[PDB]
Amino acid sequence: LFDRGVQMLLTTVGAFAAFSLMTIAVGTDYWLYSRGVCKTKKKNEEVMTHSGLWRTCCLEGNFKGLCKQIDHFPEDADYEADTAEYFLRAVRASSIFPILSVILLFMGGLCIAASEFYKTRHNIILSAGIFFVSAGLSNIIGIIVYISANAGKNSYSYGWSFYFGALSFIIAEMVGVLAVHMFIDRHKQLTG
Amino acid sequence: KMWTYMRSAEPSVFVRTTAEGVARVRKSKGKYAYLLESTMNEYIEQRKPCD
Repeated sequence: LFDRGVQMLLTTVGAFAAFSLMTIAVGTDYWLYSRGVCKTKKKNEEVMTHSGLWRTCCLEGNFKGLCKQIDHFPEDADYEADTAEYFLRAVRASSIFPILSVILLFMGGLCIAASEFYKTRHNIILSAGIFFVSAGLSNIIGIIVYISANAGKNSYSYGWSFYFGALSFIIAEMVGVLAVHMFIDRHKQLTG
Repeated sequence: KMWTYMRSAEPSVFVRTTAEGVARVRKSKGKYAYLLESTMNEYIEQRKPCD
């Protein structure tokens, strides 16, 4: 890729766009459409549940904004403690993977600020690519566990903050490609 | 041992009808096992909600 003068702006604006989209998605208490309830006892019978991983809500009910935070409930003959079931519940009952992706991408933002502070450290921008890829992995694994639980039919449909979270992965890959161009430029500078 | 439990467990585990035993099982989410004639058991299993 040419235009190395603009590539620093293009990568930083892409990274900031990804960070804003991801943080809005994780802050938002809903991700994608489904049917169910807003809050248990549109409360019991019928509403579009605007599902989400960390928090969940609803849209176009007789009432709106009565959102909910994830919890768990018992089932017949238990089986809650099973090696698969307890694993799935312990994963699903936490905001781990999206908020870790947020933290990694924000530290990617703090990393690229080392283009101006602690300047001329060259290959240190290596850490940006690590942050982009690890944020991507955390995002995709979060979406995988989210959909894998949520898809159990409840007529799900994809929503705005979902589109933000998913798009942030592709943005993070394109930003990563530019960050690798930045790194290998710093490498060619170090080797002359 | 099961008799020693049933003769000592409380609230009284025994039921006056199969309908009551079924109710106690369903309320208990299977934490209560009702002991009954096989004809009753395999009747009820065929009756919805068939849980």
